Amino acid sequence: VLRDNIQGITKPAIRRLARRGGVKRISGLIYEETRGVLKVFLENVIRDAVTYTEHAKRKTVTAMDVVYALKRQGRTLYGFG
Amino acid sequence: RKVLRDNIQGITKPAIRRLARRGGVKRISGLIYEETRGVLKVFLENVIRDAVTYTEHAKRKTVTAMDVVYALKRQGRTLYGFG
Amino acid sequence: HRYRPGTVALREIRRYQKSTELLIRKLPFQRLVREIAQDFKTDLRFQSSAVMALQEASEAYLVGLFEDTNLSAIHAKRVTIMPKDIQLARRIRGE
Amino acid sequence: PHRYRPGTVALREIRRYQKSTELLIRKLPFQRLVREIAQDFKTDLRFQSSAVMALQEASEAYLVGLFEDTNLSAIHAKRVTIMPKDIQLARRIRGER
Amino acid sequence: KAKTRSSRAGLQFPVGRVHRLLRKGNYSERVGAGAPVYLAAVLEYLTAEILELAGNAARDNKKTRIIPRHLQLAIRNDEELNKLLGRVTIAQGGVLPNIQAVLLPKC
Amino acid sequence: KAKTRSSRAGLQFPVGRVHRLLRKGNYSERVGAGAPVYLAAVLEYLTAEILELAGNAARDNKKTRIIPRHLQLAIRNDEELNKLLGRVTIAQGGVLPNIQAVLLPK
Amino acid sequence: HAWTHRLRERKQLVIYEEISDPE
Amino acid sequence: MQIFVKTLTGKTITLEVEPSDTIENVKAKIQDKEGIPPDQQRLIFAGKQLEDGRTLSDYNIQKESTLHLVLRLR
Amino acid sequence: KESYSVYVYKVLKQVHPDTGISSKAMGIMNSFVNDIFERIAGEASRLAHYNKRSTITSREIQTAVRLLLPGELAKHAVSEGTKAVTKYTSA
Amino acid sequence: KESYSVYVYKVLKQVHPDTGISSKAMGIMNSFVNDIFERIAGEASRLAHYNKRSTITSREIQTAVRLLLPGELAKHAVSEGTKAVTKYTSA
DNA sequence: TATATCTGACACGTGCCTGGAGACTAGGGAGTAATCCCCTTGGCGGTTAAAACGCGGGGGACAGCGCGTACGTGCGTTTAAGCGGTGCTAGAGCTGTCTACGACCAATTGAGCGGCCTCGGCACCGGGATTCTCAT
DNA sequence: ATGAGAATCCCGGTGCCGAGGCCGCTCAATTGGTCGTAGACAGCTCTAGCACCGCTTAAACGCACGTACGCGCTGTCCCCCGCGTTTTAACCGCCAAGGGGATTACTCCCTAGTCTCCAGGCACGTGTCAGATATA
Repeated sequence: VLRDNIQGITKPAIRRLARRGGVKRISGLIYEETRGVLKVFLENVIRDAVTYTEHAKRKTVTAMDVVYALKRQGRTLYGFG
Repeated sequence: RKVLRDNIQGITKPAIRRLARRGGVKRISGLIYEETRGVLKVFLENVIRDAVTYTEHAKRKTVTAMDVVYALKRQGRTLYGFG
Repeated sequence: HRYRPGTVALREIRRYQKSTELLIRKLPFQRLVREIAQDFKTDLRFQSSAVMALQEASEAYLVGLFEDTNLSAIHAKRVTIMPKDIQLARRIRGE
Repeated sequence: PHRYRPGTVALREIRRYQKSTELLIRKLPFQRLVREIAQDFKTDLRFQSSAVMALQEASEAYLVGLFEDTNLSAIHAKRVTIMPKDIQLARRIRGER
Repeated sequence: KAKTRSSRAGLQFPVGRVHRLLRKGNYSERVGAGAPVYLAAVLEYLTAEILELAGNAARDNKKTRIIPRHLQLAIRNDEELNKLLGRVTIAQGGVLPNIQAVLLPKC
Repeated sequence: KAKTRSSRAGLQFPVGRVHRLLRKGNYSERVGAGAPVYLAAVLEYLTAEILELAGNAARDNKKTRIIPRHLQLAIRNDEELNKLLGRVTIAQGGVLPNIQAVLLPK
Repeated sequence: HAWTHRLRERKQLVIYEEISDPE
Repeated sequence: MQIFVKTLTGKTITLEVEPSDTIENVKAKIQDKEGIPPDQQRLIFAGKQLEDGRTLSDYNIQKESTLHLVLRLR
Repeated sequence: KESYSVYVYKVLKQVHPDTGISSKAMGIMNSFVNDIFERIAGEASRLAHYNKRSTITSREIQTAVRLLLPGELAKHAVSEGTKAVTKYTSA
Repeated sequence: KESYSVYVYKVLKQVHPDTGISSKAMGIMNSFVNDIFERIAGEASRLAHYNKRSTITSREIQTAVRLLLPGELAKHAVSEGTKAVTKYTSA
């Protein structure tokens, strides 16, 4: 249903992410690169979350399912259960 | 036991060059050797402090290959070919 | 006057490391999540706390990358980070 | 006479040691390091010979991984010689620091 | 007469709840007697240290209510806790204020 | 008539041993019926693909006994077995021959 | 209090301050 | 008598100083411990800032106070 | 006591009917099988506890494969496992 | 239902008798407690499976704590662990 | 900013209800003692591969310098995010129920393990004809 | 540019000790019965997720411009590489010695299990006090 939607990740949002990262000056080719990084990362997490829900026989992806996917990939996330 | 001193110097320069050239390293500066000693020291320290605690929980006096394999599996460095 | 280039960037680092809020807009992030998950299973539903968990996880991941990329760019005697630096950072990281 | 260019023998040794699979550290000094470090946790410990060989096989694989990462971080910044900066940044990006 | 066992050990974590979660966690067949006592004391200690450091951080930032930024600042500022929780993301955590020294233009 | 479960399911891995290891391994209170069949089939499959690639490597070096050099080559020259065995070091396995392209003459 | 002979806190004193520092 | 200051790196600095000293002297004291000269050392003590001709006795000095290097080279 | 050496050798003679395997390579295959067995088992255990159940069925390991294997390995292993389960229940 | 929040709040009043925590901080501390619980129990379980025993005891948890907690956290955690076990056995 | 008037999340009362605590009981996990033999530790010497050590030199690290261009900064403008209602459901969650699937026990029997030959794939030697390097 | 020259790959003999193939044999998988509860399934409530519409405003975006900074070039010096000589200790092999790991048998006490009892935490109301606000 949905079109190019990674462009909602905007250039000043990536700039804020780098400014929190500690980056003083950013080249202009990074905005196409970090969109691919987000695409890889969120596909790898959402694939596991969807398989967790499909095993649990539900339709809603829940916060604990996201936590279990992220814990399976080594990123434990505190504060959602 | 008797003295058992300074075996970190038992890791010679050409051995470190061999390990470097498996990694495809064409040129090597001189200060690397003391760094590689310092890194390998702390890596062996971590694996031995895991394996010795494994043995003392098993109430033994020897350290086994399976204790080493367990200590390495613990640190995300799983090793095959020793059981 | 007009600020010298770099000073505003240092002030932005001082701001966005003091703050804790979500640096990506929530609705386009939601639509991105829904269209990524569109491909695996059609017609899912989402708890809003699950979408917020994805939000915070992906932002913290990118902050980790930008700190490592900043290290790589300072290692290369530069100040601008580059896609070279990103690719090296995550290749060493194991990705 | 005859003399080679300084680096052709280096490439020769790289091809050689990547074709070969033997251990590269001498066994008695490594085997003596292990007891140097193991004195600091419990004295009068004994080692199975396969346990010493496992420690060799592990630490050499770790150091091969280190030097292949520092080689990348030294090709980055456009050099050839590894410097200890490369080792520090490799262990820093890896999360070992 | 009642005499709760966590009060027998002189603790504040629930020894009965810890013993139950040991018995139905499929960790082993049997579960020893002093096992939930030891583990409840250990858990209580770790919470004690992180809450003490977060209380110091909240008092230093002049706020009497510990927010999760104070937990982030408590954890990432000491070696042992940052080595323990080193792969842990905290919701609304934020980052320590780090700036590399090269990006500070002189004169 | 014996008719073991592995032959009953058409496999070559011990379904009985997989069931015994699942029971005496504290993974759950109960073990279902099709679960050791499924594990045995999966394990037989993965060792079939690894021995396939190892046999190709050991033939391409003109040998018959597969050694951990061929095991290392068969695992590292395939992306899926790399990602499956990323944190795995293999004893007497060696390294892939890879030179970074900058260091080549000249 | 009770939890002052039971923790680890010796050195150094740690600063936890954050200042919006304008001009 | 023993006063601390955070750096822009994030690092605290440990130093002992007589509580009637000036502010240029303690910029020299921190210049002794860091690699930063006081041409760019802008200090803040609880909102109101610092000027080098002023002394600690007028600026609320105690045991173990805090200073903060900030920013803004004009 | 107790290896998978017999069974790995049977799979080897099925795949390459000519090649052999050294003991140092057979031990590596043994450690391989123990590793992946423990991974899939400890993963399906966590699935059974996340869904508040008590049995581990073939439905569990069908998803525990999908979380652990990458790419086409999962699509082939799920197919191979369900073929074995259908042949088991049919016979 | 069911949390550690009451117990965390008791320890909080025992340490800093003036402060409080918001509910997000309580949720993070609750997730913290659950995580270290399952880490230590998962290490003591496999210690028992290595040494072919079937009872997780205080010795098992002590060696698992000494593996997991780095630095002086182990040296303190071992100490009050044994203190609590002795005080429990006396009563 | 004084005085007064409104607010929300937390701190603080109530009941309840269900999971924790207590007593007993037995049976199997585990401690402990003997024993026995594999394996580790510590010698010894010969040899020789490998480490160590100069030594020259050349190639790469590094510092300096200049150029231009890609990027920061700032201002108008324009586009969605966000808030705030509204409602309308699809599913999440809980409850009874009954069944069929897994645990368990007893008896058996073929599979797989320890052990013992054996021969050939492979390591090695000894040439011996090819193929990258380097001053021409 | 290329012939001398060091790698260097390869062909064929030789021996060897490891991979593999039988043989008891024993013990774990199998079969075939109860039994009892886990969960499959129907059913019901109800809640939170999803579409929606409109107002506001702030954050994105587009553009112009002026640099700081990346990047290339140049020289220069120093330090690491290839190589020949000494020297040293690793390695191979052999040979005692004992010690602690593995096993087995015996006892016992410690934890699961069942039952009963009851109070501690869950849930949900209420105050209360830091925070915002209108006028003077």
